[PDB]
Amino acid sequence: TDRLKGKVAIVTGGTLGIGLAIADKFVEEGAKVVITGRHADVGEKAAKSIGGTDVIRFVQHDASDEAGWTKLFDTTEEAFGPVTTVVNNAGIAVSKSVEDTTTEEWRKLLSVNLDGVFFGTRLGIQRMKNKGLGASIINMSSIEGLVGDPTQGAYNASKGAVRIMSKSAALDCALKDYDVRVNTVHPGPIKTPLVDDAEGAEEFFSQRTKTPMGHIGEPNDIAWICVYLASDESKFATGAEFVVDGGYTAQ
Amino acid sequence: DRLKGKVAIVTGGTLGIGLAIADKFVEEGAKVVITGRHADVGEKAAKSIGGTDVIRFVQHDASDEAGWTKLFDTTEEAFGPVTTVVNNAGIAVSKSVEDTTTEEWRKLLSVNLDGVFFGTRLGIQRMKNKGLGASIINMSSIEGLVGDPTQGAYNASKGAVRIMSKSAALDCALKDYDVRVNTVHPGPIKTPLVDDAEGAEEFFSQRTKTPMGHIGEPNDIAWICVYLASDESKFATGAEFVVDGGYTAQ
Amino acid sequence: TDRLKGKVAIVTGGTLGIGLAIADKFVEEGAKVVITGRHADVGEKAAKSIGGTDVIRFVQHDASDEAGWTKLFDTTEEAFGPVTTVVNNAGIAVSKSVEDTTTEEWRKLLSVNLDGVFFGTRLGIQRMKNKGLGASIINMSSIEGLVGDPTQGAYNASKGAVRIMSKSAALDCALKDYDVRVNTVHPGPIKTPLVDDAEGAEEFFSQRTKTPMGHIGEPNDIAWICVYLASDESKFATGAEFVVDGGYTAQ
Amino acid sequence: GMTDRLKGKVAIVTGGTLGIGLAIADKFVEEGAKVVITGRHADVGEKAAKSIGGTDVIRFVQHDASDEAGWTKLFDTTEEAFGPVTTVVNNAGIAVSKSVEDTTTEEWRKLLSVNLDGVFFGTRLGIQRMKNKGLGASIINMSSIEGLVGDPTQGAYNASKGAVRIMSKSAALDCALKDYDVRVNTVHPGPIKTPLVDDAEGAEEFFSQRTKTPMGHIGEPNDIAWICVYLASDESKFATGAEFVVDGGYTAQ
Ligand SMILES: NC(=O)c1ccc[n+]([C@@H]2O[C@H](COP(=O)([O-])OP(=O)(O)OC[C@H]3O[C@@H](n4cnc5c(N)ncnc54)[C@H](OP(=O)(O)O)[C@@H]3O)[C@@H](O)[C@H]2O)c1
Ligand SMILES: NC(=O)c1ccc[n+]([C@@H]2O[C@H](COP(=O)([O-])OP(=O)(O)OC[C@H]3O[C@@H](n4cnc5c(N)ncnc54)[C@H](OP(=O)(O)O)[C@@H]3O)[C@@H](O)[C@H]2O)c1
Ligand SMILES: NC(=O)c1ccc[n+]([C@@H]2O[C@H](COP(=O)([O-])OP(=O)(O)OC[C@H]3O[C@@H](n4cnc5c(N)ncnc54)[C@H](OP(=O)(O)O)[C@@H]3O)[C@@H](O)[C@H]2O)c1
Ligand SMILES: NC(=O)c1ccc[n+]([C@@H]2O[C@H](COP(=O)([O-])OP(=O)(O)OC[C@H]3O[C@@H](n4cnc5c(N)ncnc54)[C@H](OP(=O)(O)O)[C@@H]3O)[C@@H](O)[C@H]2O)c1
Ligand SMILES: [Mg+2]
Ligand SMILES: [Mg+2]
Repeated sequence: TDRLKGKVAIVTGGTLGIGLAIADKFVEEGAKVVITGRHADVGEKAAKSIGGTDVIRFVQHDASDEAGWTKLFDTTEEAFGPVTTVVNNAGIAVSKSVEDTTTEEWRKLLSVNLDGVFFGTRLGIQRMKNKGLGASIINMSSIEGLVGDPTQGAYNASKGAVRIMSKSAALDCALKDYDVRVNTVHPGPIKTPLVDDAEGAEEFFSQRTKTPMGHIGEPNDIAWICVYLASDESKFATGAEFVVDGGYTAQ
Repeated sequence: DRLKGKVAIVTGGTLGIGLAIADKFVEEGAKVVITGRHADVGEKAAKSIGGTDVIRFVQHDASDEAGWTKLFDTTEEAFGPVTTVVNNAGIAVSKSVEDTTTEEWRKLLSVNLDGVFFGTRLGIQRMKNKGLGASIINMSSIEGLVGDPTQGAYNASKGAVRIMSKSAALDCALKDYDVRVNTVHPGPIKTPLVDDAEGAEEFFSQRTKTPMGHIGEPNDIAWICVYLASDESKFATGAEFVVDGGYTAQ
Repeated sequence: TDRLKGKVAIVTGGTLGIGLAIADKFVEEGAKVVITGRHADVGEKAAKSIGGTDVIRFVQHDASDEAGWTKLFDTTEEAFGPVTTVVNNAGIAVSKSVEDTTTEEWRKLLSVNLDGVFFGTRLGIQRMKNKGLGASIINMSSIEGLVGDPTQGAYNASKGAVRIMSKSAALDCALKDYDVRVNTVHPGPIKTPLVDDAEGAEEFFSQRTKTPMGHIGEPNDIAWICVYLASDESKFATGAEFVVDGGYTAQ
Repeated sequence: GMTDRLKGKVAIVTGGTLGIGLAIADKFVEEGAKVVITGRHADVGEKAAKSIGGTDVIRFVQHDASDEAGWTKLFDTTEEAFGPVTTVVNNAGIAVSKSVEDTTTEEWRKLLSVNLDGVFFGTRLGIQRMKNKGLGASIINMSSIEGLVGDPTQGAYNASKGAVRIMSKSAALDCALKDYDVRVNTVHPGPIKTPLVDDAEGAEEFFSQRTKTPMGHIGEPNDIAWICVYLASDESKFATGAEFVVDGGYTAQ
């Protein structure tokens, strides 16, 4: 009945919001999980809120830190065995149009939202290919990887990059019989610290012209689609886009 | 227990993909009515999954508009109010657009398009505003996303199902109907549809078609339908769920 | 330079709106054109509003009438020579949700919007293949073949069918070296009698939350993308979706 | 038609000295535009410009699209030659034949500096310089079929072209909502016979397979030039935020 029995997952940015719920439901379904974040304070309380060191641990790591990724995999391996699942969830937002984006804002967002996903995906492939683990890489895009937003230009670029880079990775792993799948998840608006800290964002995005359901989602909405994609239930799904958005992109 | 309390109709549930959707729906607590055109096959399919306390066969052609109300009525009497409709019944025709006879055109669309419309329309009418966490799952295909030179009418039917389903999803969402509508897009799946087409599995296992080098199995489509039928997916509507071994990613 | 020199086009529903502008710009660029429509009064006016019978003629033909398609082609070939271009433009709308759509309404719309495009595409391929014509079939879909509309359920079905069926036809023609291309055009809202007759449609579609440009298009907006698709300029374009919609589907 | 379709337009075409960009510049001049082409190598660029016309209609400017400060000089130079810029074709791009697994971090950053940062610099500057001027301005960003589907041996390239695809929609929406009179669209060529393809041994043969390109051959630069003329002209005044795919059927299957 444990849908993730034997799986061991790295969830970047798993200390708040969507990443927190992903790790929560991963542990509930039998996986061992390492959550990462930049603030060690909020991190280990997040992990303790889910369970003990036998099922979940916290490793301080900036997803843009290339070298840290090797240590992150090493640490997770020593803790729970070989890594089977990578959720590249860490990401940041910038409320600027393309016109108004400074080059510093552009580079900073892309180093987390794109370079970090690249680092996790590249290393994930190298470290789990050809081990018969039913391995799965889950890259967090967004509906902003599918449609534009006039005030999120850099974010749009990063999530569109993640969308298609993930298909390249999925195809290579499939053609080479690596036993690694790569898919992208595309949440619509979700009630998280990111949305909560943007004044009026939930009210704006609950407009029926934005989200037809008339409300935004909860972090568990994204957690459950990630459980499906991490499990061997989805052993035929690779290179695909999984959209959980209240109908946002359907109009 | 992921479908606790759900009551599902699965059209074309006696073979292939539909049979596996029924199997896993029962396994997760749903009560299920499967349909098909042949009573022999249907009764054997239903008892192969469980007793009449959890699964039953109803003879119904999905293109039979009048039978759709009877089918809901029969399911409601057995199991209570329907919460879940899987419009899975469909047929194929191996013909290019150029070579498609109008008889073949009309016949395939009457099942693959008209039947999905009948089930979706009736499902909205019978499930809205009842707090059932209702979910309509419309079986499209990768052939609703990309073309196939020798499947012209099938392509037409599956593209229609893809976009019509978004219309329904939006209307239900904007009206607070408590009904979600999504489409599932399988790649090649080992089923009687594929088994009885000589050479098909060998053809579609080519890496230029399916990058995984093999075709899927009916349970690959059952598990995404379980997700879509369950309250776990309460924020998913109007979306396309593609399970295809990488077919459309290249 | 006539960008459609020597072309011979059938434009269904070419007496009003988008079809009328398509025929107008086709003859301006050197094509000979036959436009069809059901009302002979409007249709005769439209032809001579554009040119003489040496460049354009009107044929009364219902696009849903399968037998008339053979005589429409026959009549066009006898008038101007072998057809090189079919734009399947005739179409109707029904303002009903899926839930509210009667089977009568469903069947009427699809008979024109889908069956008619099928009849013209199937016969277009048969009559134009293997003739060195640089043949081009332009099937009029819509943004409603890309996104849903809660109050145009049958219309959504018809335009999604046109979108993907055309890909099948394009692939078959290209793999068999037929020298026929097949593409779909997806207008956003366009000021036409179809839109004018629906009360409030222009105002609804001009909202920025619908069309970001804040206004709807004009028939010439679709005529010019069709000239591109009918001309040999587009000899490498097949199986593709050409979206002219004021940004409607980009958000 | 009887009129120059780009009469009065002033276009910057990055990477306009070879291949697709060279053909865009050539057909732009044919349709009445004044054009500045860029590239990193002045030997190629000066010959490319003269191969199309005199300095009254086309000029070369040496500029690496990844060089942000040079973008300002490039617009200044173009304005001084021809007046206000109306059309920006972000075409400069490079390829790297590596899977995601096999991509070195320096390969990643180098390709994205050109294919992504350069398109961002040109789009941002283009909006700033062309907005609110009544020019019928148009920004054409060169994506690829590889911004629509994956390629197992072009991981960084895929990332860059997916980014260009969606970043362009953001810009199109902002320009439209603000009445800037600037449209932004992406072009998605399939395989095209260019020096880029010519220098990758076996690439044309591979992409000519029917399982890749259903027409059984790859395109030619003029195929992309003509859709760019359409997008640059006022003919396309209602087209923004959209993807224009000219690929021989590659993505239709
Ligand atoms: N919420 C939405 O509406 C929504 C919609 C679509 C997509 N998404 C995507 O979903 C993902 C999660 O978003 P969220 O809304 O849950 O964000 P959130 O509530 O702000 O949480 C982000 C998490 O990522 C961590 N993080 C941020 N930068 C990091 C870095 N450089 N290295 C490592 N960890 C980092 C944060 O921890 P520290 O602050 O301690 O680093 C935090 O745990 C993001 O990729 C976002 O783009 C969100
Ligand atoms: N297999 C694939 O590779 C694949 C891929 C993508 C999508 N799909 C789609 O998935 C669905 C299931 O396909 P499958 O491969 O499982 O097909 P299958 O093995 O041929 O099974 C078809 C099922 O539908 C029933 N059926 C056929 N016509 C019907 C009608 N008019 N009314 C009611 N029931 C009918 C059949 O029972 P009776 O014959 O007794 O009626 C049978 O139970 C179809 O919509 C198909 O288009 C399949
Ligand atoms: N206008 C828009 O906003 C818009 C947007 C996206 C797509 N479209 C599509 O563009 C196409 C043209 O639309 P429009 O707005 O130009 O329409 P319109 O103004 O209503 O004109 C439609 C034309 O088609 C003819 N027609 C209608 N039914 C026909 C039939 N069964 N057989 C032959 N001809 C027929 C009409 O003449 P008779 O009445 O005399 O037959 C008329 O000439 C349609 O496919 C529509 O779905 C329109
Ligand atoms: N060929 C295809 O099949 C194909 C398909 C889809 C998309 N594309 C895209 O189309 C665009 C043009 O490709 P192509 O095949 O024509 O390439 P190409 O034959 O290699 O020509 C590239 C042009 O860009 C210039 N260039 C390269 N790097 C540059 C930089 N950093 N700054 C400024 N200019 C630079 C080159 O000149 P210098 O080297 O002298 O700078 C040359 O003028 C690229 O974005 C490519 O990704 C091509
Ligand atoms: Mg939208
Ligand atoms: Mg493909």
